[PDB]
Amino acid sequence: NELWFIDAQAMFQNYANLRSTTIGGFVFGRKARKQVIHVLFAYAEDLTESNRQFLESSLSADIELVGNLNIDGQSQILPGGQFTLQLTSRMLENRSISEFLDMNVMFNNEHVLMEGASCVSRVGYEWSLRAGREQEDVKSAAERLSMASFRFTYLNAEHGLVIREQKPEAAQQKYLDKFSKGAVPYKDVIEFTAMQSLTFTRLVTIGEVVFPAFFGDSSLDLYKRSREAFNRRANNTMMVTVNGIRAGRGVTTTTSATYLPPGWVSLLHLQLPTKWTDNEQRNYRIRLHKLFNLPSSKPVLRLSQALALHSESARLTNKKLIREPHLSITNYQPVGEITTVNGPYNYHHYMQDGIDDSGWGCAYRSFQTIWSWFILNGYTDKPVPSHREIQQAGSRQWIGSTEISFVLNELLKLECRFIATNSGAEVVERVRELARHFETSGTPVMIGGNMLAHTILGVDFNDTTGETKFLVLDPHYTGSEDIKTITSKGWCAWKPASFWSKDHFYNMVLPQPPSDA
Repeated sequence: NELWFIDAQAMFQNYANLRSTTIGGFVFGRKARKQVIHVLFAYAEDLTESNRQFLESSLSADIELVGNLNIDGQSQILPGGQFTLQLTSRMLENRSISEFLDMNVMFNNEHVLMEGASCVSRVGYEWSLRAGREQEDVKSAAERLSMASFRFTYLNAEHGLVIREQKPEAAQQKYLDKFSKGAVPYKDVIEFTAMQSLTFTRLVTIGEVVFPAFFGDSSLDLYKRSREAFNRRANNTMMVTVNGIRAGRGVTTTTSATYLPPGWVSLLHLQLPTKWTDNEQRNYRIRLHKLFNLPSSKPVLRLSQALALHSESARLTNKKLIREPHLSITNYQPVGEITTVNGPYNYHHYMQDGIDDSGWGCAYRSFQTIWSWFILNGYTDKPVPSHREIQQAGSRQWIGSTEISFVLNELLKLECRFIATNSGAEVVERVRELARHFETSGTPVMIGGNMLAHTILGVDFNDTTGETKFLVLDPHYTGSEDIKTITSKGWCAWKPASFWSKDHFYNMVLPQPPSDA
């Protein structure tokens, strides 16, 4: 008699993605608060203890194995956490929260939300592998590395924060509450410097180590997490390295990445084998998609998609740019059915790259936004172009929809779809296929106004009354890089159909993403 909580939709969707002999799986969660965070499905091959350990090392430090699952009573079971989910293929494919509750009395369905800040630090270490004994040393280095980690100290100087081992009595309660209060793991980041007391093949590993700061935990709680966080990254490096050795790809160096896969509410942490062949990497990405029940229709784990939480991390887009402003609209107004842009993007505008496009650049900026979406979504690694670079494809000319579609076609081998309009109030009679866009291609839309250019991020469509609103990101700059000046003013806000000039004709470019990544 104990209450566990789970997000059943999320679970069903994971089964969905794997599906995309029999099937079993592992259940990962926050053991103390009896809350399931990740349900990972696998075919019987992958229900190995080896893969269980790979999974756990890739999840956030507060999360561990809490149970496993049995589908239709006929799947392989690997003991084990402290319960087993009972599942049927009926239940799964129909997605019946209805049926799931009857088969699993101690569980409660719940729409589990993101929570907490991300603490991060760069950490490096060195590993020596005896010739021909690479495999068993890498394993052994790790074990002794995990006994060493209890002695590291993490320090933030701009706030006088120190995480370090401590007797329980020394614990400072609520230690980061100021920072972790209504925080979210994918962008509220407290950076630390990792330190230590000053008292064959050699391999060097350096990279991020990210652990959650939850509102209300004690400096002690923070310390146990940082340590587990660090140990999982080492084990992860160990495992990828061994794998490449056994595959005879040699001893490879790794890159540290952090992701927030679609749907996920806790981060995913991975050491990436980046000295493998491009092809060998793709195969790993595919393998990883299956292991973490990611969806196969699109990229999730490209280097380009990794969050850049640490300031010394290699990014492919400018750190100054804002990521997803439309996700700071707290004052929501749902008039009807909302279809929004699919992945992440950046906000480009006037007065940005040290340039001054006060009149002409409006469409360049929207082009740049559309571009940023393509890197932040794993479709290219090429950086967003400058005006001059777009031009090369005069100087200081305003442009519009037709060249945007063209520059995109030969800087990115990228095909568009077009939507053309006689009147500003004919945008609306086309909102059907514009919603259809966002639910599919899900790319930001450049709307070719008459004298002006805007980006469309989403619609607010009520098929009954017919009332229609539009989510508009306005390329004409007003702020410095202030979020309130963008959300309070109309620079990123929802707009009524009476926003488009009825006297004039409008063009719309609808970027199409490629079909394999």
